[PDB]
Amino acid sequence: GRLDRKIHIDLPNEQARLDILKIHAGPITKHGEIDYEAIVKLSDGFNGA
Amino acid sequence: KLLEHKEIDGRLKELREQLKELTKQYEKSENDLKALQSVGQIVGEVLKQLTEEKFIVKATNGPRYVVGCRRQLDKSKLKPGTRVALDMTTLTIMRYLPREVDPLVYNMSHEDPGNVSYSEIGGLSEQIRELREVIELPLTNPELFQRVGIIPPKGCLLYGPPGTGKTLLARAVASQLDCNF
Amino acid sequence: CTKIINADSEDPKYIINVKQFAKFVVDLSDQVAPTDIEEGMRVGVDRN
Amino acid sequence: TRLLDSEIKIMKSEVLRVTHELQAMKDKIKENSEKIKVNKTLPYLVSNVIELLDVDPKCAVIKTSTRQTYFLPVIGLVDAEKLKPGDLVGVNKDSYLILETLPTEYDSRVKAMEVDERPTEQYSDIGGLDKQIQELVEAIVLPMNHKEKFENLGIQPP
Ligand SMILES: Nc1ncnc2c1ncn2[C@@H]1O[C@H](COP(=O)(O)OP(=O)(O)OP(=O)(O)O)[C@@H](O)[C@H]1O
Ligand SMILES: [Mg+2]
Repeated sequence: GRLDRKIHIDLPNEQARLDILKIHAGPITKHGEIDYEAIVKLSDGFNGA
Repeated sequence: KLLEHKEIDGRLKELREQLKELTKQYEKSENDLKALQSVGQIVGEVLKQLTEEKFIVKATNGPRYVVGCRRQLDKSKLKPGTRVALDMTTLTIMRYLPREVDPLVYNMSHEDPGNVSYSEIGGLSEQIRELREVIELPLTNPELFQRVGIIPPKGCLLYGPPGTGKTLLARAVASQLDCNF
Repeated sequence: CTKIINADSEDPKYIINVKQFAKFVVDLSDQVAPTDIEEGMRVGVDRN
Repeated sequence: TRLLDSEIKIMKSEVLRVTHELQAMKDKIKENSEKIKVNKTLPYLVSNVIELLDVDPKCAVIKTSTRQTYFLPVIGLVDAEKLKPGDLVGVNKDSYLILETLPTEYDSRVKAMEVDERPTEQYSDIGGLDKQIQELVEAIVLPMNHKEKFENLGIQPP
């Protein structure tokens, strides 16, 4: 009746982590070949920050 | 040939050019002297009227006064609770004013140079829909809930570990919606 | 006794704050030099 | 007809009259400026601007530092284009009109914590902290003097 809805924003998943990495690593002037799978596997319990 | 007046004509033209600025200066001086012949008025709130010519009004501070009103002013707009301006030497009703807006609320009303959209936030495509289900659809198409026979909720809160994207989502919602905020 | 809060250049135009009354814009007197008028310290002030 | 001296005389009289009028207007302007400067008694009253309300047949609503609310049918000697809700203004003590605009004020404690006398210690008198010094200098000093090395790559500083 005052705060009707409680919304939870938990830590990102592997797909969510890959999405955030693709969002933030885009604009940088990259070179060569990049492999996001190892980065996703290593980063556990991380945040967008 | 006929330039006997040409030198004097040029002198007159230069004098007129100077007189243009001299008249702008005279006008500026006139506005300056005219502006400095007015005084301010105290501000208060009306409570009720005793008779045709007597009201009782309360200033912003404590004291309450029994005062008169101007003759030409309309008396049909002076309902209790409105804001009025009174003379500082006789305390007579002179003018009614609209409701106040605080400078703090004015600053709070609009402060957002950010322009973040939904493309810069990812990984929580379900909670964003859950939130938008509350503040977007009912405010535009309100007959659906009336047809079903319920009332949409009012508020909600977001919680979780630090740095998961709460204030960012709030900024995106505020920056991508056409309504008072 | 009052407290100066700040100042401005090329003219004293000192901003004076008091505990109960309002704050004003003021200047010095004739016998006081502008050297020892550093901000944030208590000063004497007329009544009028 | 032939040439006539009447035009020269008329033009000379017009030039002289216009010059005399300009001189008289300048004298009147000087007198009015003297009167305006007479009304600028130095003790003002600092106050805060609440509203620049618009009315029809600009009017200000202000809050003096002595806890009084005032309504001004006219602004005064300051244009209304450079006023915002919350500005700090000096107001005439009796007529209660804006006379000038003042800079934003800050707390004395906040102002007193800014450095004045720079220290004299150099990097040469610290031993055994090379990695820490390098890691600190590349995150504070570097993004100030070499910003062009950052946006050329597309990376935000720490
Ligand atoms: N899903 C996401 N996609 C992209 N960036 C994200 C996401 N979640 C968080 N971020 C990053 O988080 C940063 C700041 O997060 P934010 O201010 O929303 O913190 P928070 O979750 O509200 O935490 P807190 O307020 O408790 O400190 C943003 O600059 C952004 O880069
Ligand atoms: Mg936050």
